[PDB]
Amino acid sequence: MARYGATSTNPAKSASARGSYLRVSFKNTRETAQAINGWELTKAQKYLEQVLDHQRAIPFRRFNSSIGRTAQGKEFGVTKARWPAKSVKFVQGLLQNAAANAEAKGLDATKLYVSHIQVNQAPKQRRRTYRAHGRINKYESSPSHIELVVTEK
Amino acid sequence: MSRPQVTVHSLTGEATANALPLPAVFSAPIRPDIVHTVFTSVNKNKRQAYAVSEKAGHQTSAESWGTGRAVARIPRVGGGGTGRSGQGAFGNMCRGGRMFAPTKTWRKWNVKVNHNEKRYATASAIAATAVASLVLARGHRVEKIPEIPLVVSTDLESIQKTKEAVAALKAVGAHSDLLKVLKSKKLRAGKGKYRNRRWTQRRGPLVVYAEDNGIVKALRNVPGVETANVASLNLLQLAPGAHLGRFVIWTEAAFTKLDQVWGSETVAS
Amino acid sequence: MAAQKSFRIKQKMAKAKKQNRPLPQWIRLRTNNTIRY
Amino acid sequence: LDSYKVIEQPITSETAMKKVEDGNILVFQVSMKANKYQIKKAVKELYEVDVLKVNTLVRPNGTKKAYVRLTADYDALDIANRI
Amino acid sequence: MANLRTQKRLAASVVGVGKRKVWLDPNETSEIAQANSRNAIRKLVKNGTIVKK
Amino acid sequence: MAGVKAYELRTKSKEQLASQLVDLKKELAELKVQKLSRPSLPKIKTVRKSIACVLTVINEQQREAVRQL
Amino acid sequence: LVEAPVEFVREGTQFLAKCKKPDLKEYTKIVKAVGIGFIAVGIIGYAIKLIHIPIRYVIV
Amino acid sequence: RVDSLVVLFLSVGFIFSVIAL
Amino acid sequence: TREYTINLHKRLHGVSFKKRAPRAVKEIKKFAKLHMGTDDVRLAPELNQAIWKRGVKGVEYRLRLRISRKRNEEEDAKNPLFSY
Amino acid sequence: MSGFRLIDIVKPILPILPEVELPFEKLPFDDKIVYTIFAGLIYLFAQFPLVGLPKATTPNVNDPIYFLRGVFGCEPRTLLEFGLFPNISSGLILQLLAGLKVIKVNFKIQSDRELFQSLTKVFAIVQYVILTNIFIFAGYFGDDLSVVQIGLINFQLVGAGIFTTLLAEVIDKGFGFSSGAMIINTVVIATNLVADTFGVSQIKVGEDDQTEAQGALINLIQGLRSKHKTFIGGIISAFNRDYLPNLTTTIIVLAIAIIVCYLQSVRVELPIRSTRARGTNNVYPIKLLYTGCLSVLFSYTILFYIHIFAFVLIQLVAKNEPTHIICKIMGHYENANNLLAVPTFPLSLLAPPTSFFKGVTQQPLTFITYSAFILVTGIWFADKWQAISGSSARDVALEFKDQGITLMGRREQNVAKELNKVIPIAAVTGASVLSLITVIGESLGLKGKAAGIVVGIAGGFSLLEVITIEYQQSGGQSALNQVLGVPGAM
Amino acid sequence: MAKQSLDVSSDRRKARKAYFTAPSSQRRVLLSAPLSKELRAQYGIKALPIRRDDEVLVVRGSKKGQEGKISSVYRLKFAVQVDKVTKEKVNGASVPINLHPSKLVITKLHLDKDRKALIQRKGGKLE
RNA sequence: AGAACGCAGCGAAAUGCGAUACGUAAUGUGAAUUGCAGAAUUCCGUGAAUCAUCGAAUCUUUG
RNA sequence: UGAAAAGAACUUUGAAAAGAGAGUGAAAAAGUAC
RNA sequence: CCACGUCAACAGCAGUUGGACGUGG
RNA sequence: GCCAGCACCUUUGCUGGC
Repeated sequence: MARYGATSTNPAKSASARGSYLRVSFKNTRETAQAINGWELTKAQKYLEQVLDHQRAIPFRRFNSSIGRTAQGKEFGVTKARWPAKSVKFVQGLLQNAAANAEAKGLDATKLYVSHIQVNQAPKQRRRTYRAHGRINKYESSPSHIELVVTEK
Repeated sequence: MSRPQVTVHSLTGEATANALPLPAVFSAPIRPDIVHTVFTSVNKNKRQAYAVSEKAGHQTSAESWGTGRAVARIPRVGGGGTGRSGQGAFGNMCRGGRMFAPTKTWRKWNVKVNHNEKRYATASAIAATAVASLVLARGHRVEKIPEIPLVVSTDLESIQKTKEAVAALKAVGAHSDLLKVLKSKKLRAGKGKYRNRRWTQRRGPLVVYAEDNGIVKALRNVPGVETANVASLNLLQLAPGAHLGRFVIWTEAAFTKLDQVWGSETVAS
Repeated sequence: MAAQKSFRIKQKMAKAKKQNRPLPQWIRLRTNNTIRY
Repeated sequence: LDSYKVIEQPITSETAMKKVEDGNILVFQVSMKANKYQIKKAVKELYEVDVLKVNTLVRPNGTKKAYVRLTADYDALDIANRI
Repeated sequence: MANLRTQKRLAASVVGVGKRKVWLDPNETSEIAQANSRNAIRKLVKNGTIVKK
Repeated sequence: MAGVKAYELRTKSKEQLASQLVDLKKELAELKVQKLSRPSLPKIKTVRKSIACVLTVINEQQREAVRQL
Repeated sequence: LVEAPVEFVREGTQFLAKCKKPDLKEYTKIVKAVGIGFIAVGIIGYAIKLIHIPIRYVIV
Repeated sequence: RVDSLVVLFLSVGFIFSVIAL
Repeated sequence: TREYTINLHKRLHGVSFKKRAPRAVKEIKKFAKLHMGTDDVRLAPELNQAIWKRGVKGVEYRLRLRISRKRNEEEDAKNPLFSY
Repeated sequence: MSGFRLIDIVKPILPILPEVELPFEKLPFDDKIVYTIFAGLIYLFAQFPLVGLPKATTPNVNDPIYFLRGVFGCEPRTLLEFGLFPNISSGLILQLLAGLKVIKVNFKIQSDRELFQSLTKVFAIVQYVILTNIFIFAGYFGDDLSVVQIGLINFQLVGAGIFTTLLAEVIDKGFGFSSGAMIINTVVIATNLVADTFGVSQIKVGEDDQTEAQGALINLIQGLRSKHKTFIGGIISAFNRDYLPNLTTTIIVLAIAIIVCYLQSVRVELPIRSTRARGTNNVYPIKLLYTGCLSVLFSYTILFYIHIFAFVLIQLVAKNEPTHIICKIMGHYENANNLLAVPTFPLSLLAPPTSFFKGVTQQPLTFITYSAFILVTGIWFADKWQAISGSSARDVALEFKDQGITLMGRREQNVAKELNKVIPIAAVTGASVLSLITVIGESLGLKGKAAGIVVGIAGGFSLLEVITIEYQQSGGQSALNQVLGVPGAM
Repeated sequence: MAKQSLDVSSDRRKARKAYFTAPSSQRRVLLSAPLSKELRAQYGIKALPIRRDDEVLVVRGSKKGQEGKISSVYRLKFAVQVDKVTKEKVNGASVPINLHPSKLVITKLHLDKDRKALIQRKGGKLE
């Protein structure tokens, strides 16, 4: 049904993995998706492992809303780092599936490049936050359904 | 020794003789505005329709007790709560409920018939079946020439038999005009089937005779054919849809019966 | 408040709580189910 | 004749089968209209007993549980093997 | 210990105490877990696996 | 003779039928509950409702005889 | 012989009378499992006996 | 815990002992 | 063994705030990580008692700790961090 | 030791005896088959003698005892003269204590389930030491001595008999297929059957029973058929002569085989309703003979163990000459005025009348008593089997019944009640017709695997049933291609 | 199907009278399937209500030539399962395949002693 | 008129009936019923219907 | 959704959810508020 | 509530945890 | 019923105090 969406690959030179209806951010995983990248599966993996320890976050192109005055890095093409480890776990769980569906493939071994990745609106969880006089404002705990595909170069 | 005088034609037949004159009620100017007006008058009387119900309205108690916050009351309507309602529902301004008149009946329309108007309408209709070149225009095909509109025998009443229907239809030729009817374009009509709209088949010819009916049991059925009398006939049978110039077939004794009227109405041009 | 006494009124609403629907799913396969509950 | 059957079914559960072991106590479920006398009479003519105590209480199953203590000489092991 | 919400309550209940005072052995915590009865914690108390403060 | 419904049962008179019925209710009171088992059985369903089907017969004959008197 | 053991052997002889006397394809299966079961036999007691006779040759 | 090779060694050395003696 | 005194005159008088103690346990953890050259640091309930005995406010400043090694190596690292 | 202590356990002598402890590693599938034929190749060496030279020379041991041989899993005059006999016996003893209910155990608790297992293997080694002091009081060896090499001979058999209970365990830990109890019973038939029937003929003489004329199949068929390398001819059919007919022993391995492999093919068919559909479904048969298999092993073992009336333990008190409370009133095992000398009148009418000749029709009285006893013992251990766990009638019927109704989810009916009519009244009598068919096959003749063959070719057709079903319905090289599978539902 | 006229329902209501109204013996009408010409002559009829032991061949559809006994047919769903094909999945998950009765022609019959007596004698409309 | 709470082999949704509890009867019919998992009854004449009966025996509690 | 549930076997991967390839069918960007 | 089994949703993150979910008593 | 000691793997037995 779904994917690539940039159709050319072709599937004898491809590996594929997709998440599906997990409860991890829409807003901060489009930025991770744009920034994985690109870079092999091993380069993407070890970056996001070091992220957990001390290495930000991963550069934010467009979702760079203030925040204080920031920061140190890195800071390649950006200046507004954060540190959500929520979106790190989601993309690590995508990469492990893509690297264990790239282990029977059998292709190998240099090659790679993350050809396309796209994130879908799973939707938004709808919840509420109390405030004043029986009036109540929206609260979202953001989920996403994601798709990941690679091609030999 | 010739005036509107016609030669008889039979279903045997292979004619051999002569017939009574063509009527003077087949003369009068063909007028399409009257033909259409009479056609829509008769079907309006029958027609009615149904639509949304709940009540029409009005589940739903109100007098306009909207509660202001913003943008207004709205403007309208009140009662009330987690529904439904707003407005609503009671609209319009509807995202669920009724329209602004739920189909009303109520709504007196009709056209009441007048004695003079009715006998003008029949006279013009009978002078709209005296053409020839509007038969092709309407959408039915006649190979046969001349003798138009066609004349048939008294033996048309007697049938009954299915195979003598085929024997009649070859003579008036026609024939392939009634094989048009039973063939796709006939197809399937949708939701417009119910009230007739419809999709998309075309009509066949009309047959008329004078004494009878005749309409007997087996003159009912045969595809696209209709059967009528000179005593009782109408513009739904002489031009369905009001696009004048139906292929009409007649039978002798039509002239004499039609001619004598009293009544009081006669040709003028 | 008061009613027609009674312990019995309590008993038949205790049964009703248990008898509540809840729940299963094996018939939602074989219907025509139009989601409910 | 307007009499009813009392015992709809006997209850068997983890606690119910423990009662049988303790002192030959069967435990039943009986009608919502049930009375002490008719429980005493019913178990007499379906198991051949002398009942040594009837007491009844409500259950959220709706049908009224009935605690029925029975004779020592009855032997409730081998007639709870019957049921 | 894991899922010994029940064996804090039951162990406390049989010795009639407030659930703070009751003690569960760390070494034989698995054998406390495998009890799930009120006569299976009589055994544990008598051994000294469960003690009361 | 063999069985148990519906031409043996209907015309049977009637003390005999009552005696049989309550001893087909001791089959199902030895087998209730549980002892259900898990059941259905179509035997249990039929005999549950052949207490129903023939206590309508017993109370019908009593009703009709009182209208013949 | 009272009520209990006559009841016991009533269903104990419906046990022994559900047959299905052996067909010729069940017979083939018996033959090849006592053909395999006669050559499992056929190498074990053969091995023992052949080297048994040399015991009495070597030691008088 | 011993092993399945200790039992194996025991018997084949026992069979050896009996023929030898 | 080795024995060190972790200087808790440094930063552990400037903290408070209110929450000296849960930060303080973490500071000892990564001081002993650097000194011993190890990954995991055990953090005994002996140490936990020793830093919550006076309770937050409420430390006894510098403390003595006895520390051992390591060569296990990463598989099942041993760093005693109490009194060996 | 003693001191002043309250004990009654014999703890300190236990690790002062070199007992056994067992594996450890196991490997399938090519190393199950390799190591369970390796197990049967250590058993195979029954050609080897047993140390003892005044009894291997001139008397060369007394005549073979063909009654013990079939159920022991043994061969006389070798390292494995006892086989499974004390191992199965410690099963008899503790089937008796548990099932009589002098000692009561509920085996669904882990602690006392494995207490039973440990107690059995300890008592198998306790039963081993007393069995090898039984077998030198039998007078089997053709000599009776004071403590010298009669002490050494008993040590050897125990030291290679703790080996044969190790074989049982090693196979059972998953390093072989089946159980090593089943396997050694079904290579007793392998040793005994083709020694008897294929054999080889040799020329020597001997007043006592010797194995000189053996190899009946070759002797019979090739003299009937033509001539061989050996110069033979003529047909020998039946005789009551000293020289064996040869036909007699060929017929009576086949005769039993047909009818005891077909008693397992008589089955108790159990309907279900269904697997996917509403309507009739599987005919689901259960094994008749394999349920009663361990019941009839207990039953047949005890006919060679009782002091009051059995072979081994009355041959002792015939041999031993002080007469007191125990005496040869138990039975007289001595030479007879009869032509063939086996006990003239014992109380062992639980003895099989069969020999490796034809049956005995000369005493109908001993036949009736033998049949009666083993049917009583065949229903004795049938209800001890029911009492002691397994797929218990009470537990399994109860479990699925109340598990099904309220669960998950939920669910409803099983056939369990309607087959609790069929199963427990087919279980007891299923070890009463198994003890009937072993004796009626023995009646025809056959000895030295008389009842070993019967449970070994129907233990070989039990094996066949399991493997064929696995191949053709679970997967492998299969027969599901012809017509399968489960249709119905929508 | 139904013969004109008396009830003048245009209408999806008329369709629902086939779907939901009139079980088994007016699904006699809707499970009837036409006879051959050998067995039209034999019993003098034209069509016969289906038996579960009748053997019937498929004439219309995409599975338009297969014979076989009828495994099941349902009164509610008016649809005939033919034995079989089916169409298996490899673990034995196995499937119905259902058809419409008036897209079939019945070849061999299994008709009974007084099954044909009621059908042949007049018909009706005696329910 | 209407309503409560029950009933079941199961009980999502609908209405079928009343401690006898989707029961069944009297006409009447013909190979499939019990929604299905599942448990079984029937099939060259007594299983099975509201196809048609303002038609029936039983009928709690409230009104 | 489809004529018919044929409502996706089996295999590999994944803590599971799920994914990869594959099966069914006329059509699966007809794969279940379809 | 109580006991046992679970984490899809629900708990303001998270979860090996629950008053949640599900089934007994 | 509660507490303590000794025997006992436990289930229990014995003795003393309240």
